Amino acid sequence: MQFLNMFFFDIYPYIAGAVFLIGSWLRYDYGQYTWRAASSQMLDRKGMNLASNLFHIGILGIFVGYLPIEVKQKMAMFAGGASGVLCLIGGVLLLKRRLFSPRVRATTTGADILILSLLVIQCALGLLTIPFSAQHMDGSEMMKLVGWAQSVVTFHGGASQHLDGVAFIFRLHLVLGMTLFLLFPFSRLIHIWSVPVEYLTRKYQLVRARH
Amino acid sequence: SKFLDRFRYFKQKGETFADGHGQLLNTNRDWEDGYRQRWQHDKIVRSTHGVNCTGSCSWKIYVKNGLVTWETQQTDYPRTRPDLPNHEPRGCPRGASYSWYLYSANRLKYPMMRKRLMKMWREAKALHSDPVEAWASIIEDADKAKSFKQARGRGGFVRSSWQEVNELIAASNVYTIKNYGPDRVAGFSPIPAMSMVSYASGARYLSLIGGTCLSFYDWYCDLPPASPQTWGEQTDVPESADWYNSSYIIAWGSNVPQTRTPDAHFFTEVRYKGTKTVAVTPDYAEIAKLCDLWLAPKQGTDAAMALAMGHVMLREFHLDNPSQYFTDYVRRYTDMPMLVMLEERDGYYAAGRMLRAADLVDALGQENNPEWKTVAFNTNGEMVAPNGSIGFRWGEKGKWNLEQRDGKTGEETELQLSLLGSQDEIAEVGFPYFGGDGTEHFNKVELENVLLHKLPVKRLQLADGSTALVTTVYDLTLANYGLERGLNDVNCATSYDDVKAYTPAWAEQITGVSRSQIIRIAREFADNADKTHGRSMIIVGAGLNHWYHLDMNYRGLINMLIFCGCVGQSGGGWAHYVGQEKLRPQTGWQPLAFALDWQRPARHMNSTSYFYNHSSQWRYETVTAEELLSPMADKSRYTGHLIDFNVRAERMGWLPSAPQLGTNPLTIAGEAEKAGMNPVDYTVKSLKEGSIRFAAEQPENGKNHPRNLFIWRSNLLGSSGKGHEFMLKYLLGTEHGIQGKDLGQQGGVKPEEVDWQDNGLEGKLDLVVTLDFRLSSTCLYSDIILPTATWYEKDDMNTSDMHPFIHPLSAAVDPAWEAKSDWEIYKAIAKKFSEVCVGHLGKETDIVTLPIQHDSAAELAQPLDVKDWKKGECDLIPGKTAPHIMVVERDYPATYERFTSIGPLMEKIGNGGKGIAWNTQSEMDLLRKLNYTKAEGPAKGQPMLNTAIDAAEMILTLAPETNGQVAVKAWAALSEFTGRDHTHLALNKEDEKIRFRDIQAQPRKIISSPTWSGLEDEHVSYNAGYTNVHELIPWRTLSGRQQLYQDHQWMRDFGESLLVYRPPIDTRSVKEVIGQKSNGNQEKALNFLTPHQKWGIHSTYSDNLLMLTLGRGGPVVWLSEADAKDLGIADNDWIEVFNSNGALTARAVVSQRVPAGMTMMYHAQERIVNLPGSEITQQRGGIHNSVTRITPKPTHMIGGYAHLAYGFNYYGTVGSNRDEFVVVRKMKNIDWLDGEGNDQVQES
Amino acid sequence: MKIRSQVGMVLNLDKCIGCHTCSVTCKNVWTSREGVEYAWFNNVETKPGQGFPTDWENQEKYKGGWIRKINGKLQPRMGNRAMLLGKIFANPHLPGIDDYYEPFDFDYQNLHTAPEGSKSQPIARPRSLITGERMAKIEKGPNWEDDLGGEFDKLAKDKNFDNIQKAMYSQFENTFMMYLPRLCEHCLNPACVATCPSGAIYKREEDGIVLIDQDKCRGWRMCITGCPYKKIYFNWKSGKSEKCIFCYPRIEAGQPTVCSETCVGRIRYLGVLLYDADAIERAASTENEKDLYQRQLDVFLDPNDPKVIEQAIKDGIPLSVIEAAQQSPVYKMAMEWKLALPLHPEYRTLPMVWYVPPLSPIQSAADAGELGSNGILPDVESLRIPVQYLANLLTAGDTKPVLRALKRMLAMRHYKRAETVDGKVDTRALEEVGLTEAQAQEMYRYLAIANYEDRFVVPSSHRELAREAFPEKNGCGFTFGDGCHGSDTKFNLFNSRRIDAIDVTSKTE
Ligand SMILES: Nc1nc2c(c(=O)[nH]1)N[C@@H](/C(S)=C(/S)[C@H](O)COP(=O)(O)OP(=O)(O)OC[C@H]1O[C@@H](n3cnc4c(=O)[nH]c(N)nc43)[C@H](O)[C@@H]1O)C=N2
Ligand code: SF4
Ligand code: SF4
Ligand code: SF4
Ligand code: F3S
Ligand SMILES: [Mo+6]
Repeated sequence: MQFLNMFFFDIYPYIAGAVFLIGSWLRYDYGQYTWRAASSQMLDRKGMNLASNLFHIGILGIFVGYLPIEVKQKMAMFAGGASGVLCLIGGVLLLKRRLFSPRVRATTTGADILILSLLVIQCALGLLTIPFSAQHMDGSEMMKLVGWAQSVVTFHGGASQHLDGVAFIFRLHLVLGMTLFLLFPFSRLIHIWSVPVEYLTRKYQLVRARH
Repeated sequence: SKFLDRFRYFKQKGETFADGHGQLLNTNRDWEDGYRQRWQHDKIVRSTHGVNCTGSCSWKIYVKNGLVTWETQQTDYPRTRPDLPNHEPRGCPRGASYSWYLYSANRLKYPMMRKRLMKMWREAKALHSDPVEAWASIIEDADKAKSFKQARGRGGFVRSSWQEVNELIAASNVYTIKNYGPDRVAGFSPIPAMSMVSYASGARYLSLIGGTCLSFYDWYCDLPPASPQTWGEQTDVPESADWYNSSYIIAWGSNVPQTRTPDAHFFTEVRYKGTKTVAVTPDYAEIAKLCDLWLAPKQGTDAAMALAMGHVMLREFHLDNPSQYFTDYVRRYTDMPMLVMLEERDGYYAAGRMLRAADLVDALGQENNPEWKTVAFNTNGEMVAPNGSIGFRWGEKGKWNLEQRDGKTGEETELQLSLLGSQDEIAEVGFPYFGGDGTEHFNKVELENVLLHKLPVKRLQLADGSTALVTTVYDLTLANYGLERGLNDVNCATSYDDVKAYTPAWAEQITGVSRSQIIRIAREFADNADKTHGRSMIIVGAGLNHWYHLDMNYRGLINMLIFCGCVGQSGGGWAHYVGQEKLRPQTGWQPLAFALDWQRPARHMNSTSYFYNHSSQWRYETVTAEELLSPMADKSRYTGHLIDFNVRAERMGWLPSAPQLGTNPLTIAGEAEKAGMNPVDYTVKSLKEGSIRFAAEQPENGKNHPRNLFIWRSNLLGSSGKGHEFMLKYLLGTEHGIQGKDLGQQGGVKPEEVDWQDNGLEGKLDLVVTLDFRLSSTCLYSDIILPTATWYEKDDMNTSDMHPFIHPLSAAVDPAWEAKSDWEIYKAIAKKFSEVCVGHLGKETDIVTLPIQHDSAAELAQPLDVKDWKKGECDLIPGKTAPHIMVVERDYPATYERFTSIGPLMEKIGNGGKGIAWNTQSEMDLLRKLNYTKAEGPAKGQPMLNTAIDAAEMILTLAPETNGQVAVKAWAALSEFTGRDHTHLALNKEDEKIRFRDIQAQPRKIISSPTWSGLEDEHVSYNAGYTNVHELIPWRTLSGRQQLYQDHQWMRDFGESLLVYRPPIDTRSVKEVIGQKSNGNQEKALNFLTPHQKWGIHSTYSDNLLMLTLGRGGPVVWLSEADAKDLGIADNDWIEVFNSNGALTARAVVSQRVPAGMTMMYHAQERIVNLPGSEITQQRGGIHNSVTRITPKPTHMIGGYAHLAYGFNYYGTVGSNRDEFVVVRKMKNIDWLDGEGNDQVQES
Repeated sequence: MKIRSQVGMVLNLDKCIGCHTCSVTCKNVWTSREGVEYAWFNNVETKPGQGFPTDWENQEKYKGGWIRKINGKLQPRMGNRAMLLGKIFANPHLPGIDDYYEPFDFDYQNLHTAPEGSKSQPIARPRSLITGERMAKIEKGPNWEDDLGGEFDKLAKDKNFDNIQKAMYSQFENTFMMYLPRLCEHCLNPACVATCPSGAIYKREEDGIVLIDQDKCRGWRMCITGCPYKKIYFNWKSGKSEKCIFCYPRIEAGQPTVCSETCVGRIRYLGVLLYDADAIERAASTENEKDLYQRQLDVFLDPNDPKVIEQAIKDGIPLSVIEAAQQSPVYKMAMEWKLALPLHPEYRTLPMVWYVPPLSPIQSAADAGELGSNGILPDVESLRIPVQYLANLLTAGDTKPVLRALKRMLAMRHYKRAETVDGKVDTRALEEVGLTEAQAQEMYRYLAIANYEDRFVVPSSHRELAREAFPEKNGCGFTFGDGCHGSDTKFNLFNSRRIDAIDVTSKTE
């Protein structure tokens, strides 16, 4: 148990992180043509408007989230609760479409099923943690998780110690979430890197000189 | 690093522009190479398309990655004069999609054979070492034979091998030729112009072994019998560039932008030169989009409009205010001044045969062929036999010309046109009128079956002491048109508003075209022609020529052009465009294709009579010859089934036969030797006695039906085959969808020349072999499919009526998979046949019948009437009152050596065609150097014919069109006949010699040739009839001039001596089946038209995904909105169309541009893609020709009579089809019959 | 003032025979890949009709093109930068594949492999190229309305019948149809470029061809909506958008585009047009949409004016391009003769592919008619295609420029007939429309005779300028995968070097 503990929270997070960063750079430099959102909307419009917006607006609200610590827990439980519900609905709807909408299912790749399934699971887990963090309204649970995360990103050994005695569900959520980073550069998730921010301040017409 | 570049974010931001609306960036663009490397290719190869479209467009075949990937038009054709647009780029949508075939899912890769046939073949070979005897064991066993014939079109194709199919083909050919006769083996392939050597491959093999070569021009109904009738010429027209020299054009029943795509620009551009264009189509067709005026006459009634227009012209430009140009023109180039003898009827006279020199006392000083020379009056009142009549063609020289001279004194004379003003009296002559007959679907105008007209006549004293009345064709013509001439004729028009025989008011009722429109355009047209000296033209097509009365539609248009002197002038004339019939280097290609270099003659056959007979469509005939007879004809002198007329035509030497005789023609010689007489005489004696009979008399006795059929460059069983279900039943022996009963079941009158049997012989064909590159409908019903090379995988040549360029087909790569060129396929069949036949056939003697040929001296057969020798009306004189009886020696074992070498007859006899001959020894010597010669064997020393190139080079070196040297000798030969010099037409090109490799580098223009009647010049475009008019070379007609009057007995008795309106015939194919199998939805009768489609060329390209994606995705039928709404049909619904002949299924295209009353299923969408099961036959839906049936016309069987004498594709019955009617209805159950459980049900 | 050049195109609709050859040749070369098999860079439509995609001209439904706000500023109809970004998760106006047609194929192999003893003749049924499933029936295609295929009330939904009492055209005698072939307009103010969040779409400086960078495109599929001509097609398989690329690989050496050289009707004209990029926004934002046409002509520049020549040279335009511009057929038809007109100038994109309206058979009248000002030839008033229809299509509803073009065409005809038939000079019709004999004879040269060298006057894009053609000539094409193509920084993770480059630097300076 202690061995698995150090692996998943001291070692693995760095494997997934190394694969995530160098995988993105390598696929960006050698896979430009493969770097797309892979929209499937045209093949089947039904319900995409609602589904996709629920999922994206939901998951994005959660990430903007990821004033004392216990206040943050309250906000995160109701704000993150709602967003997670919108997100889970969207995700489930997007998965039902991918698996059963003839045109979408026939032109889908495996990674699209896998990555979307793991996200729906990751979202379901996230919601399931709510009742567990509810038993520690003093934000004690949240504190441990934050401690771990900070230790990991600052490259401070012993990160898993911060997780001493935290609800098991938070363990899974962390493992699945890191796994998503590991699988990131090899799935459609790369579209996230490309969020078109510069567009808001760009001149309308673009002209490329002789090069 | 593309990632590191993202840091030069702002460093790549150059100048802004448009006040901050734009930004110029200095960023990488290497990615653009992406599309660059797609465009790049290995090479471009020149090739064209071997499909019947008349396009003849040279393309650039792109090979990339060692594969054919796409194509684009070549633009390097030799440029036309500066004042004419050039031809580039040509091409069309169909052509642009050919590349798709090469590796598509429907490409034929290996030779295939029906499983059942293969199983019995391999089991038979195990018991019969000799393949011939192996085939015998199969074919002579009723159950075995049936087990594979009934499998036709029912799956089971298995992969075979060239060695296996070649042996079976040869074994089968040998067995058939040996036990029944060579003429029991046959092949069908059309339009040799699209792929000369490819056609020649099978025709040459079949000719050597004595098999029959089936025709196509008449079979497809592209042959306008009116042409041979008027000019004694199969078909000769001006090139598309010439349309640009016209200042007034009428597109009549010709969908130019759709069916002449590559040439359309000449039509759209000439409009910018001031040329007015008029479209005449019942529907708002694509061609209307390009014109200034759109006239929409009721389909099938066009002749009426033509007549009324001719009426106005004669009235205004010939009578009221005579045109100097028009008058002189008809005076010198028509038979108008020619004298016609009047026959005595009861109370009135009838127009009889034309007066001949032989009829007069001194025979007008005509010693040679006096009964074959027409007579006219000069302006001084003296009677004269003018130069040019077909009588001067043979038996003398120097007088067969259109010089206005006295045929006796060679002095200059001036023929007079009208007798009015010098007649001895006025006689009433009756003219036939059919404008009052017809079905309920067309308007009629009641008058009299016979219209009496007052004609000026003169009494003459005949050589036999009798007396008779005569009148000119001119006078007869004006009467027929209803022009009042002062004799106060109650049946002539008092004005254009007078409803009389052929007035604008009259045609308004019949056609529905406003009389004032008919007048305006007739006037404008004629006026333009007067101002430009004949630069008015009429583009015409299958829109008019596929009707049963095509001759009336055509002679109506032809008269308009003649009356205005347009034929023979650049910018004017009869522009007939249907199939790609003009194979320019003719006389160079014929000897190759029919082995005329080794044996003479071959076995040509007119296909319409052939199929009408063997697919037994006559057994269901509904049209009687009697109901087509002139009201002034002796009803009792024309009894019998339409097929009876054919049989009589055959035994009289008018039309060819196939099979020819009811006894194996290879055994006649052996019987003649025993009898102690030479084979010919023994045959004539046997025929007289009846010991040997014409096969036509007993087509079902088991020995007079073809047994082996080769099909290539044809989709006969899914495109051209009218009476599809009949072919499936009688020729193939498979299930069929015929809906009606035959003569026997209805207890009708059985023919009087052919045996009858209640149960017709089915599955006559023992072996059907098809060559193709895609699995067509024909392939699907074949026994053996031979994979042939696409047009981008073989060498050949192509020419068209549209332009004067000769260019090639070239292999971009070797045939994919196991495919082989048609040339190599037949070369290998010949090689195998040569060894398999050993011990069965050696140096045989064959008796071959050859009908009297037009352009040969024998054309002067029966001068004044029709004499049937079987009726004892005359003796049986082969070559005059019967067909020639020729002796042909065949060296079967040497078939292959002969096939691959140019025979000795070119050197021993010479070459020629169209009535002229010349020496071609130097050409042969040149060929020995170009093709190399045989080391040894039977053909030792003869030029070789190993490759397609050798063959192509043979054609180019021999033809006058492609060899200036030959061109001068050819014009020299013709100069003998006319007495005028014509060598000046090719002298300035005598050194020109077109080589195959040169045309691969650039298409080349051909040399003016006597084979045609227009010139290949740099100052005047090619215009048909230009030579007749400018070189004074006669038209090969009785009179020598353009014949308006057809005096042959049959033409007169069938009411067509002069043109007349004839309403669509009733096929009686609907009222017998309508309602007999209700599915609950309303059914309605509609006219079934089949103009040619936009998403294919016939059936070719029809399966091409590009064409299917740009079209409606499969077989469809166009219906008017009114008709569709009446029937409850919505756009794209599954509908069923059927009649007595069969049924087809398709989806509807509801449209406003289709007039109520007519439906259009564009020609050839065939039977292999997207077709559900029929609710009427319980079988796969049929095709457009599942609802048609052949109905021959007697006037197209006339032979042994000058211009009306036989010729391969020159004359013969035609496959008309536009008069057909059908029942239409929305389908209910949509069952696919495939076990997929994916069927549908259409509601309400 | 900044001069730039582009090879524009003019299609003479009067000569179009509606054959689709242009569509087939483009398809074979550029879009036969899975993912774009339904896309037709070049497509021809029969009018009246709604087209491909269905009703593409309805900008209220599809939201394509630009709009001019009250403040006078330009904004994509899709919405401003933020509004557009807000629709990124699911483009609410995106056309579905059904709006195009579901690409299909047929099971030809069933004709080959059908088992022995089948109860009925085998046949090849349709199959979806998207799902691979059996299709019970083909219900649509890219050219489904071809030649008035469909009930009038259906085809008349044509956006161009707006403001027209169309009832009369449902009558058989008044029937009419024309053809509208079309590709990407390669606009001067493309809406696509302005509606792509990633800046993947750009207009090339040297020849004005608008391309979608296949590397940079991220598949946000907003551009598709942005294009009011619906000429950008989503490659459903690659996840990126593709569009007509004006055959730049060919144009770059001076060749015609495939659809131009393969046009059977000989209706397409290619010629350089010099324009002032600095005037683009000013012109596309003119208040009245009926002024966009003229505003654009004003943006084009006279190639023979030495003032323009010198400005062009100073601005980098190659000499050969200037030369070509001075003998440009597109310029003669758009600027001098006024025969060519833009397609839907009201979208405010400043389209560079123009059209000559078509003539048509005279309409139905009481009688055979009377000789008009043009004799036996038609007067512009007698043409059957309602001129108002052509105007909605080419001039924002203004019939004046359309009548002028149609009249001049007829005028030319009248003059040429006088010459070639009556052998007389007669400039009455020409003077009536304001053309001189010289202009008429030249119009005739380019329109009627139309020699290959006069239809296409394409100059080189000069790929040697500001680049290094020598090492490219020596090494382009060896696609072994050096992984160094596409970037300016030489550093690369795979420690490699460019095949078509010189890395051993000269030490002798
Ligand atoms: N794209 C394409 N091109 C091809 C072919 C093809 O299969 N596809 N095939 C070749 C061959 S072999 C032939 S025989 C011709 O194309 C036939 O074309 P054509 O335009 O003469 O006949 P069609 O029978 O189509 O008739 C033309 C139009 O005339 C109208 N029409 C039909 N019936 C009539 C009638 O009775 N009277 C009058 N005045 N018009 C009538 C109709 O609009 C039709 O399209 C030729 N090139
Ligand atoms: S199919 Fe015929 S018309 Fe079409 S491109 Fe080929 S040769 Fe030309
Ligand atoms: S027509 Fe072409 S350049 Fe213009 S907006 Fe559309 S895709 Fe962009
Ligand atoms: S190729 Fe030319 S004539 Fe044919 S449809 Fe295309 S633009 Fe029109
Ligand atoms: S919006 Fe831009 S990201 Fe691609 S799909 Fe269109 S070019
Ligand atoms: Mo034909």
